[PDB]
Amino acid sequence: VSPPPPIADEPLTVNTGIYLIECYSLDDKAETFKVNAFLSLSWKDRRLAFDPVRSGVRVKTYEPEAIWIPEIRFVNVENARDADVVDISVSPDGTVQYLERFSARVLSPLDFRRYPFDSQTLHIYLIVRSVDTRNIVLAVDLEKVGKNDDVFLTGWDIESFTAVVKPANFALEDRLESKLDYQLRISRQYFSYIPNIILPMLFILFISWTAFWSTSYEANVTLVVSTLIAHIAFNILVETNLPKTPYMTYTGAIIFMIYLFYFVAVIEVTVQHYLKVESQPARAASITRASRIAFPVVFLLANIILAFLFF
Amino acid sequence: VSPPPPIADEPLTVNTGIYLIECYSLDDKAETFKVNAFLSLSWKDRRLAFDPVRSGVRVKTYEPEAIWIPEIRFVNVENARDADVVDISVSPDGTVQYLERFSARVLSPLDFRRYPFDSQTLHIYLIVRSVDTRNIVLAVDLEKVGKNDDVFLTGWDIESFTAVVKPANFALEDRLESKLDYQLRISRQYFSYIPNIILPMLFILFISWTAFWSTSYEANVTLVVSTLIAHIAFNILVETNLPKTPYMTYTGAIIFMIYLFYFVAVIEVTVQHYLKVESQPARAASITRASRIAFPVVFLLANIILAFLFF
Amino acid sequence: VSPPPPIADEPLTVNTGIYLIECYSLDDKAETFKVNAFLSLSWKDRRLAFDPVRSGVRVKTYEPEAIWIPEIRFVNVENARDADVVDISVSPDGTVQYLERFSARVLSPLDFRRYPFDSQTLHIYLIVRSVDTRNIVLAVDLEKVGKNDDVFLTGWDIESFTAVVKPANFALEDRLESKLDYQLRISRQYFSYIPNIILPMLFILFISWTAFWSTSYEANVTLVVSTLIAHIAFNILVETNLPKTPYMTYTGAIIFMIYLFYFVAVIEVTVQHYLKVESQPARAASITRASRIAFPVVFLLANIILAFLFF
Amino acid sequence: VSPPPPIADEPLTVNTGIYLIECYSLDDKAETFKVNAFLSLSWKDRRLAFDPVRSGVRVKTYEPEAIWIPEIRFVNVENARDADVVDISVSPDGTVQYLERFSARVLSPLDFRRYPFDSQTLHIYLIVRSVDTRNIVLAVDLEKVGKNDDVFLTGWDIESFTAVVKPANFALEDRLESKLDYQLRISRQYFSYIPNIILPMLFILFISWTAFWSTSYEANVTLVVSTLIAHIAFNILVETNLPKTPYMTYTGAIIFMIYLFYFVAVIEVTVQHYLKVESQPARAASITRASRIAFPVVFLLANIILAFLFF
Amino acid sequence: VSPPPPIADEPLTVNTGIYLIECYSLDDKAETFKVNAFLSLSWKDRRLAFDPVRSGVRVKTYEPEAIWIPEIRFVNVENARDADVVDISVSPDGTVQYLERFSARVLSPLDFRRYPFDSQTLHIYLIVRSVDTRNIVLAVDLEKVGKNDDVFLTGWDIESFTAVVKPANFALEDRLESKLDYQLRISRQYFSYIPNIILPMLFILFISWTAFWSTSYEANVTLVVSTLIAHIAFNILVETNLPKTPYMTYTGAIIFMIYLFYFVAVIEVTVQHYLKVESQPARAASITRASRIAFPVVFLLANIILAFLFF
Ligand SMILES: [Cl-]
Ligand SMILES: [Cl-]
Ligand SMILES: [Cl-]
Ligand SMILES: [Cl-]
Ligand SMILES: [Cl-]
Ligand SMILES: [Cl-]
Ligand SMILES: [Cl-]
Ligand code: NA
Ligand code: NA
Ligand code: NA
Ligand code: NA
Ligand code: NA
Ligand code: NA
Repeated sequence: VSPPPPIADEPLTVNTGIYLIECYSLDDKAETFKVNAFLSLSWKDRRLAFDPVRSGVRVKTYEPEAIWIPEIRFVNVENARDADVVDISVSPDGTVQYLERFSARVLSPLDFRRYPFDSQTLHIYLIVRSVDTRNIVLAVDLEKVGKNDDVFLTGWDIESFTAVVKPANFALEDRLESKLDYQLRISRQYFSYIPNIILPMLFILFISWTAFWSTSYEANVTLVVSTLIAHIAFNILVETNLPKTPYMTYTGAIIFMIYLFYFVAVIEVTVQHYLKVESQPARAASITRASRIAFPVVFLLANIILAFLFF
Repeated sequence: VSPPPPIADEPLTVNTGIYLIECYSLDDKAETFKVNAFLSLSWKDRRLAFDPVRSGVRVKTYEPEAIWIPEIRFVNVENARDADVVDISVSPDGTVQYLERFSARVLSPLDFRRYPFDSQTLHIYLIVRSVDTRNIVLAVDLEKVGKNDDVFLTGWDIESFTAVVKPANFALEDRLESKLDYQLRISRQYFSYIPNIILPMLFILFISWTAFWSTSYEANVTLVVSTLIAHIAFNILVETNLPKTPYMTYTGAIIFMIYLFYFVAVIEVTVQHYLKVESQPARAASITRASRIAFPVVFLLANIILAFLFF
Repeated sequence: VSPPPPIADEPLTVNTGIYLIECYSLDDKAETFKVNAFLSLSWKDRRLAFDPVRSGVRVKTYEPEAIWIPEIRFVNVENARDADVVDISVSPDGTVQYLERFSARVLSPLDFRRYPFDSQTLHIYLIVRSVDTRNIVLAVDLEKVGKNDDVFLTGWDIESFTAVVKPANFALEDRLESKLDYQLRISRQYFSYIPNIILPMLFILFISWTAFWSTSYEANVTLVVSTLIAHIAFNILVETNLPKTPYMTYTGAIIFMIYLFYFVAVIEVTVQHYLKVESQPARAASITRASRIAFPVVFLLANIILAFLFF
Repeated sequence: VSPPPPIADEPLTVNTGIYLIECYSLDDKAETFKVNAFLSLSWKDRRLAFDPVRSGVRVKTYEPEAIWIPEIRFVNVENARDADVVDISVSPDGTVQYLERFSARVLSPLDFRRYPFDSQTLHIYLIVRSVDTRNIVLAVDLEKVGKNDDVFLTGWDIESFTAVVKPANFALEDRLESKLDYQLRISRQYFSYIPNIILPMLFILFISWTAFWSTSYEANVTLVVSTLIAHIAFNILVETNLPKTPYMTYTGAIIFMIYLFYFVAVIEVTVQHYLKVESQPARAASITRASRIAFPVVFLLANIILAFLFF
Repeated sequence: VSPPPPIADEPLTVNTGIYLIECYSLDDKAETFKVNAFLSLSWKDRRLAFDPVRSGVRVKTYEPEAIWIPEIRFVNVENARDADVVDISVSPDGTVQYLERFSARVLSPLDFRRYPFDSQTLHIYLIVRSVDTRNIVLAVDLEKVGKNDDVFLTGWDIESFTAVVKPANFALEDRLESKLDYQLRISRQYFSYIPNIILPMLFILFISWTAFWSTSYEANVTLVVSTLIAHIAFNILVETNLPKTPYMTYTGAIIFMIYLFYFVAVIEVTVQHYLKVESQPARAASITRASRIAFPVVFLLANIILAFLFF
């Protein structure tokens, strides 16, 4: 088999469409997601023209091996897609209607800067390489682009699934390549992070601040050190759900900042004890009373600054 | 091969059945379950009809490649099913009896609102796409729907395996699609959650309340802070067995509420110490004595409210 | 190809045998084990009979596709077995000797009631479905049932590998099915549980009982609470190696009971301190002295009761 | 195709060789290792003999399907090897030279008695089953046994890769079987265990012994209990890297013994406090001073005894 | 098919090129990385030469089976590459242009000495084995070596992708082997290690040094022991992201050194308490005041020494 011949000198247009059936396993650490979808392809092959009068049938059904099929691949996939041909329908003029159902693990970079209040644009890049006899170009059939109503991505809200209609045509290894960008817009369901991570982290921090209403050094050391250890546990828990980033994430910034609050609280607790042993409790009382206001105030202002810089 | 031709204009009815052999790996985080079952298919192909008295044979056995077989797929599967054809039998009138044994990983959303006292309806969606020559519709042969007595799903009780007899017929990408809903009703075996999570979580909370019978601030801080850390460990353990939900689960609600009880207990312990240092122990005694009743009473009432809102 | 015709009306007997080469990956949580074995099949096919004199051969070798072979399947497997045909030999009377080497992941329920001092009976269910032409029945060739001397299952002792000679013949989807039960009896190597879990768990519990020889409330709170946290860690460790069961396991029962001992120890420590503060130490001394005997005695008797109920 | 006929009655000798290209993933828990190697096979087939003078060709190249090839398998593999034929060459006398590149996951038991200062002998068992026409025997071509210079097994030192030249010939299921033992000798790189596990474990134990220079019961309880919890963490960490063994490992023996030292240290701390409360500090001082010498001395002697019993 | 015959006695030159499409999953523990790339091959086959005038074409497109193709393999891969042929083109003089898209898991040793401020040279080794008929040698077509601009390796910066132009020609089992070294230079994005591991580890260590401004032994024991436990948690966390090395890593050296600082801090805290109990506090004050300077000074100098030895 060889590609369809050009009537003039034009490239062969392969109309494409992706219909999402299932979306699952969005792995934040791996920056991957699994997809199960329909891939529709359409091109004119005049060598397959037929008379419905002679053949009896109005539409011809072919096996993939019997006819020429464009070598369509995905750019951003771990391994080649697991594909099963559903139908190959050829109409009298030679217009081929190809339909396959596929499953693939897609590589798509994620921006964690606003985590867990982040939104992402997942990409599925469709590609075709031009052959010697003729250049192959990709197009989007908007009528064949969509998603099933039941498509759910655990821990995410699906906003839209659209395609950039204009392909990216470029030279690669002395041949033309036609690339299409299918975009799946999603927003993270931040809900569960509030009762599971955010609020427990705030509770332990506020518990450490009870040391500002205590003169007992040994109880203060227990309050600040124990809650710090619990904060380390939450820091470790958060970083297990995330990849290592060359930038600070919103959660990472708050988590890091809270360490400074624990560190200054230890200094205050140390300074307070030192002065009381030195028979200067009036002075220790001034520092402790100021800390009761300073710690929640500086914490509120620093969080307003952080929220502003990130959102 | 081509589909059987219609006698009038009727769609081709493909009778279906699923017989469960094995049910395993219900993954709560992934919202998947693995299945090993028999898939039975039945349709009329008049081009295959034969005389019973002339032929001598009452049934004719065909290889899948020798005859036309409807392209039956599962909607909610990770990858295409691993299938092996068991038998193909044709009766004199041309009624085809198809049987295959398959294995598949099924995507089925789970409602965790009542966890670990939750019940689920797992779905297996059967689908057929119509051809240009004729429309293909699915039907349920109730005699061929069932499950093996030995079918066990670890940590779950299997209630029923039924099929919604009426298919969901709809247009998808300019062709008819016939969808059947096979439902596997299950209820969670909550047993183990009681001695492993619920009771140990209650024991540590009740241990924190012993601080209401102690005047020792240093020991009280140790009691409330250490038990809170153990509660954080149980919160982390519970969330590792569950996916992130855009709603509160029953267990999640209790776990979150218990943090408030630890927080108020720290306030009480702080207030008690502060008053004793201020030479007001008669007062600290009134707050401590009230706390001995208030804490278990508010805990009981809040749990009755939560159980009512969730069940 | 079609099944061998009956001389009278008798069912076709397929003699079976399983020879274990490798046993590995017994997953307690998944209730699975992997197997690598020889599967031997034997049946009479008169159509393949030959005379040794005119043929010059005492035996005839065939390719699987050249002759009829019974569709033998495993009931309790995750996916269909990975099989490679080793040999197909035909004797003059048409007696076929089939041999394949296979690998499979087997689903077999485990009884954890006596864990880690439990014994299991793993099952490998062989099955054949009858055809319209004739009924196919399975039999056991005891001479072809066995295991390699080097067969080792990590963390387990292999007792026996036998087959229930009488098949379970029953109707499934209007066709008769012949099922054989191959049983692999194993006993858990409990050894490592003693120095790694049992003894460390007993040491921390006995350490909490040193509080009965101390009047220091602050030190007592530290002793009981810290060891309880270590007991929670062991409870979590044990439950990670086990699936969730709708019954109590022997280890689970001891682990749960130990929480009650920690809870009563906290009450004793609280009662002791309360009385001392109330200027009643003579009385606290009576409760503490009684606890020194009561705690180890009640622990010994409760363990005798538990061991009796479980073994 | 059929096997080469014997000139007299001799068995067919299949000369073998394994050349290791890659060694990776030595899984201690699973007792497996992955291998990527060349498998070389050589045997005489007189039916393939040719004249080198008239043919003008010294060697003939065949495709696997064109000639008879012995069914060579591995005994100790999870699944059948993933093999690709590299070359088949036939000399004028009919000597066939077969070469394939394969990858396999090998099951090989490990002796953990001396862990992490252990050495292992990994096995790769080559096997051939005799055919009815003739007996097949295996041999080692030492000229075709070896390993690539770059072969590295992470966390291990590769000593040698040799083959036991004499095959193990035995009857299995009424046929002869010829088995070869390829041995890969390795020694564990214990280096990292010293700064990561051994020394931190010794530091915390020596920190618990500072309680022998303290009269403060509350601080002593904190010293011994906190370090014991850290020892439990190291015990858990060590057991996660190891399978469960029906014997004591060297590390396991030390870890278990250290618990006894923590237990006796708690007794000493309890006895010391009890005597001081009883107004007997002169006596408590004698026990504490003796403990300062006894604890490190008994620890040193017990470790010498353990090292002697294990090495 | 047979290899192209030599015009004189020259070896067959196979020009190669690798164009990286995707780089993902750099596993530090496994010392592997996954790659998705184009593999280009070019060689002269005179038997395929044609006249452009006579044929009416300037290029000839073949199927892989129709012509001779060199058996090109990767040395350092887990399993054989997953490859799909994209195009095969023949010029009039018999110059073959082969293009395939492949995916492979590559084994490449990593030097962790400078972790997490390390740089690596990942290798992809291309190999060809000579045939009895002729010697095959590999070459690099620099015009066909490169990478896509979007190629990202999570947690790493990609510096360059170059090839060592001269192959490593050597004998392996009496046949010439031609090996090419494709090098992917990467540098670790150390950023996240600073707020997640380095700084929290420094904060807890500096918190342990507050004990040098405290005379309270019980609070000092709590300060040093609790922070040491948190340091053990960070040591465990770091070692889970790394394989076991027969050398010290930069992070491993700092982590190990910090244990010595905790150990000496416990000695100081013990010595201080012992002297105060012995009625020698003036002396304890001299040791404590010296420790306030000695600990941060020795820590700074030891870190300068370590940074110098490692970088
Ligand atoms: Cl693809
Ligand atoms: Cl399917
Ligand atoms: Cl099977
Ligand atoms: Cl094999
Ligand atoms: Cl390869
Ligand atoms: Cl050489
Ligand atoms: Cl050569
Ligand atoms: Na084609
Ligand atoms: Na068909
Ligand atoms: Na304390
Ligand atoms: Na057959
Ligand atoms: Na062959
Ligand atoms: Na070829």
